[PDB]
Amino acid sequence: LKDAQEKLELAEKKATDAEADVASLNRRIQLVEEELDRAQERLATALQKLE
Amino acid sequence: LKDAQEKLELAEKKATDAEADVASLNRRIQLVEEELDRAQERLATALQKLE
Amino acid sequence: TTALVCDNGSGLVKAGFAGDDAPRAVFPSIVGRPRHQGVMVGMGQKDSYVGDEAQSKRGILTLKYPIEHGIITNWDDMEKIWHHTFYNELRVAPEEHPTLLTEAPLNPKANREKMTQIMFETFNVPAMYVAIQAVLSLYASGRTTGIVLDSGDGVTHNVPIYEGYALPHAIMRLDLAGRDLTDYLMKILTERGYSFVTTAEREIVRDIKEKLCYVALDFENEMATAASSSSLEKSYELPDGQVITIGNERFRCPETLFQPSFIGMESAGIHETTYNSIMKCDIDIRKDLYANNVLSGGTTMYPGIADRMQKEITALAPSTMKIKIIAPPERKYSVWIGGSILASLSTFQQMWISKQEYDEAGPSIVHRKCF
Amino acid sequence: TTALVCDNGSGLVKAGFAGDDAPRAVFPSIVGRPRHQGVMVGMGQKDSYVGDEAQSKRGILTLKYPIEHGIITNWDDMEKIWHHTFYNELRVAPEEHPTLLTEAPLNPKANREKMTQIMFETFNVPAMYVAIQAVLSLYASGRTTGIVLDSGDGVTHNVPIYEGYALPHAIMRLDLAGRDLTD
Ligand SMILES: Nc1ncnc2c1ncn2[C@@H]1O[C@H](COP(=O)(O)OP(=O)(O)O)[C@@H](O)[C@H]1O
Ligand SMILES: Nc1ncnc2c1ncn2[C@@H]1O[C@H](COP(=O)(O)OP(=O)(O)O)[C@@H](O)[C@H]1O
Ligand SMILES: [Mg+2]
Ligand SMILES: [Mg+2]
Repeated sequence: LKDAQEKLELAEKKATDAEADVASLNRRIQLVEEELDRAQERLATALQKLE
Repeated sequence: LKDAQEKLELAEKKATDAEADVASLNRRIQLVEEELDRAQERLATALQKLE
Repeated sequence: TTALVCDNGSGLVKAGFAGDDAPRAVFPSIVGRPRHQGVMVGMGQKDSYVGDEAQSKRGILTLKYPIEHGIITNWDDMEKIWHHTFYNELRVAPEEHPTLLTEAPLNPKANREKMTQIMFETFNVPAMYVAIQAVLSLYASGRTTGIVLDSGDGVTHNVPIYEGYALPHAIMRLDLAGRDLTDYLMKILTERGYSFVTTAEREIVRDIKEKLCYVALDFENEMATAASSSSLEKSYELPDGQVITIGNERFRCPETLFQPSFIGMESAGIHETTYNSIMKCDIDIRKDLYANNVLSGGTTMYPGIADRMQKEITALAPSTMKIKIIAPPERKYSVWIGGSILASLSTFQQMWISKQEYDEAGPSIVHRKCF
Repeated sequence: TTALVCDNGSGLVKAGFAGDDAPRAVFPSIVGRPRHQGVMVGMGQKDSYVGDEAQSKRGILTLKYPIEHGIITNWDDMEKIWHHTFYNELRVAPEEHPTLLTEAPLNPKANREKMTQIMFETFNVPAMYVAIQAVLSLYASGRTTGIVLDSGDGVTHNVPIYEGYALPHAIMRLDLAGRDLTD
């Protein structure tokens, strides 16, 4: 159907936009993982200085 | 119709795939943000101890 | 047996069996009698189309919601809606299933008592229980603390909870919600020439609001940008053609949430009633409430609200606290998912209001220990 | 076996096995019932959080000290505090350990008698002994003479001692202490 055709096209475009946000969330995940590792290391050094 | 049928099915599968991806990535971003914040609280504890 | 987790709401009735992920049947709660005369004989014309059937014949009906602001104003229509929900959308007789309705905070008692009396006398359920719409939305997030802002379509209420102990003195209920935003959008569309008046065209304006409107991160900058460029004007095709172009009406309709002075309401926006609700709490649980602010309800689905609200609260709150806004993708059905989880618990299985208890104390049993 | 050196105090309960340098578990002596209603089901909400647990959930509790000025005003809460101290902070059953409580000078007799009756009937210790809080503080300094001013949180008392012979007619007990300074 023509309207179902437009709807399916719009939904697939919405899927692709969700995939663009999937990319952005992947970037957030990776950078925050770097942050997690850096925090582990910095906390270790801070506790050592405390000792 | 058959053309519309295939279009509809493919768009629906793509939409569901994108939704699942973005949802799981949202869960991941939640987890990594939790990592960051809890590490920050450790940082504050260490700062207080050292001072 | 299984429990029926119904959720009356105001605008969309969501129902389904306990223990699933999503409601089985979701349909608008409108009952519309026909208004014209009708000349074809034997067409099988009914006297009232309810639910999703009246969203297809809305061209010749006069749709009227039976729930105005949380409270129920037309009990016969609400009974009709419930009867439809049980028999045609779920096809399970209520004689063999417990029910778990939901109710907004700070609602009139008579509404709740009449609800339980109907459920026990007309539909004759085995046992029913009424729960506050915000505790369920907190269940669904898997938390146990946090302050939940459940901006539905009828009424926006903001219930803070800590460690499972609700704070009854800090509930801030505000009556601005999706319906007032629909009316305000329908009122500002007239500035371009489009006039929607009929109660059927309110549905078209609602669709425009859902598909196009978004919440601006900064209001003045957006007002200045939309007045110079034309990168915002998005067009939309009415149910008959004649596309329309929405300019700066896009972010002015949902801005009413943060400035209720637009529709003449005195109170402060949803960005400041949350901070006030927090400040009424004790001084030692404010950090946890700051960090676990939860959004729910349909109207909180505007694209870009989870950032505007965080910016506003960060402006209001002390600079040291961390402000985090939980906005799950399944926001619309959050209350119902929480209701399913609560009904599926074993510890909760003895809190239902059993029918013999109602027979002994009357409808006023709901205010008693079985809350 | 080893002896349990408990020290009720008023504000911080300090306990630990005899022969060490520092108390094993130090935690405020407060018992706080929740005061709001509570809507989450199955959260596992207890009826009274004692000790250091009620200093973390204090946002929704009503903390109340069971010891006002040296004397004990609420015996059920004090029994709860002792039970917590024995079973969760030290994890040693009292059936196999002597106890050494401490008591301020010039306190009511009934307080001390009730304390010993509880320790012998409820917890069923093998043997308990009550000592004046100032003589111990003189022990710790390694002296044998001297006048000790033990300004606790409940009550400030000033016991002079010479050559091991305490002077009972020169004890000056004053009820100003840390709690009044907080107020
Ligand atoms: N995707 C969306 N974007 C913007 N607004 C929406 C969206 N979906 C629903 N709404 C608004 O929310 C309302 C539905 O809210 P809902 O949560 O169903 O209310 P209730 O609490 O009564 O169930 C609708 O009237 C509509 O105005
Ligand atoms: N570092 C400190 N500086 C000032 N006052 C303190 C300090 N530590 C404890 N206090 C005060 O002393 C009280 C604790 O006294 P404590 O010796 O534990 O009493 P008790 O004799 O009952 O054990 C606390 O209530 C607090 O008011
Ligand atoms: Mg709702
Ligand atoms: Mg002392």
